[PDB]
Order: sequence, then C-alpha cells, then structure tokens
Amino acid sequence: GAMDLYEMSKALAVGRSPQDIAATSEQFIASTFHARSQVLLPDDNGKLQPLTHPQGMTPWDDAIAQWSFDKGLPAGAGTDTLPGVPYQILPLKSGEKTYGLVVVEPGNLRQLMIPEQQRLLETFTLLVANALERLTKLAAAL
Amino acid sequence: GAMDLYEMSKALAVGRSPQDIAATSEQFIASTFHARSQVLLPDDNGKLQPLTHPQGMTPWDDAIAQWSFDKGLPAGAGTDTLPGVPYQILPLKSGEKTYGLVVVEPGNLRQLMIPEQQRLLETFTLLVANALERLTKLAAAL
Repeated sequence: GAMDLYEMSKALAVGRSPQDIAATSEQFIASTFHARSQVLLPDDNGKLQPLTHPQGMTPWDDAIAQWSFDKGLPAGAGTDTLPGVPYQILPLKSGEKTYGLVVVEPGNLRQLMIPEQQRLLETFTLLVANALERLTKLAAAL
Repeated sequence: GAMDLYEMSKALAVGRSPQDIAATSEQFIASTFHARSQVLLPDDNGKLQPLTHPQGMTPWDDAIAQWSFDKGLPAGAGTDTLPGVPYQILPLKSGEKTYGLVVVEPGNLRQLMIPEQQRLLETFTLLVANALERLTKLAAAL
C-alpha cells in the first residue's frame, strides 16, 4: 500500500537490535508483498544466519544466498542465477555495502515480479539496509 | 527519474558530515524535482541554519521554518500553513524525530504538487533523514 513504506520507516526507526529490524522487515515485506520472507544477517565471520528456513518457506540454497551477500547481487527469480526458483534472494545494500539479505517467497510469483512491485520492493530493501547500517555502525562505535 | 532514489542513496551512503549530506540532498532534489532547494539543520540550540537564503531562491519565513522543524510538520504549499507561498517546507523525519528541513522551490509549482511527485519527494526526504540520523547518532556516540 501507499503508506506502507512510511509506516515501516517509523517501525524501523525504533528498532534496537538487528533482530528487531529483521522482525519488522519480515512483518512489513510479508504483508505489503503478500509473501513469506526471511532476513539473513552475517555473523562474526561474515556467514549468513539463520542457516535454517522457517515453516512455510521453500528451502533456498545456502551457498547461493552466501554468494548474493558476498557479491552484493540478487539471485533467484528475476536474475540469471537460479532464474527458475519460486523466490528472490535480495541484498540489503546501502551504497556498495551489503548488510544482509532478504529471501522473499510470494504466494503469487507473477504478482511479485510486476516491475512496479519490484521497484517498490527495492525501496523497501534500501530502508531496511539503512536501519541495519545504523545499528551496525553504532554498535561498532560503542 | 526511476533510478534517482537509488543513485542518491549511493551518494548519501558515503557522506561524512551533515554538510556532505545537505549538499548531496540539494543536488539530487534539485535535479529530480526541477527545483531549487536548501537543507536547514539545527545548531547546538536546535535553531535552524543557515538563516540566509541562496541566490535564486525566494526568501522563506525563518520562524515558520522553525515551527515546521519543532513540530515535525510540513508548511508552505500543500498545507494549511502558508498555503499560498511558492515553495514547500518539509521536515526531514525518521520515525517521530525531525533531523532537519528541506525548503523546495520548484520552477513549476503545479508540476511539483502532482500527488505522484509528492509521494516520490516524501521517499527522498526519508532517505535524507536516515543519513542525517546516522551521522548525528554516530557523532554523539563518538
């Protein structure tokens, strides 16, 4: 919806931990895009977590997810890497830096892949990345 | 343009000071929205600076700008406060917190006030606010 980005922005603004941000991002991306989603965040070694998938989502390839994060490039539907899977693997990027990934598995892939929807989803991932960037840089400072 | 938000996001990501962010924001808002713009930032006392206007912009009311910042509400064209002026005064807000303002004076006010353009401009102000929030919170931490 028209107001969802603004509403998510308010919810992200008060997130206090990466988990808060991940939960908020999943809530909003799941409702606005009629999808199940999972945010993956790098650990101390730059390895994405969780390695498990939630009930209701199709398992994705963990190594291709790691590739997406490492290269800051999308994979899955809409790309030439795993073009046939029923989900998207999207980097959460601010500038050239990737702070995490979101895996998005829509109830209706043709609906998610409508270009206007893709452009909206890109804006959502930017706002999520900004929140992750803020929390990571603040934690490091402190 | 379609790609301007993403491009501004990349430029904001590498901003190192509020002045960097202000300059970037003015560059992009001015080009994407065919407008002149000025970002105003609070000083130590929460008073907006600069108090002067650049060549090429109509002078705005400094106290109404301060009102907009203090209340986190827009003024100028499109609002019931100074509805007749040829510019907008927009808070740069992340969540409930306002980090600054942007004054936007378009070459063609009817074009700027097209609702789709307003919705795009709102997204721009969100990204700018996020950058200001990041820099302010980091400076405070350090």
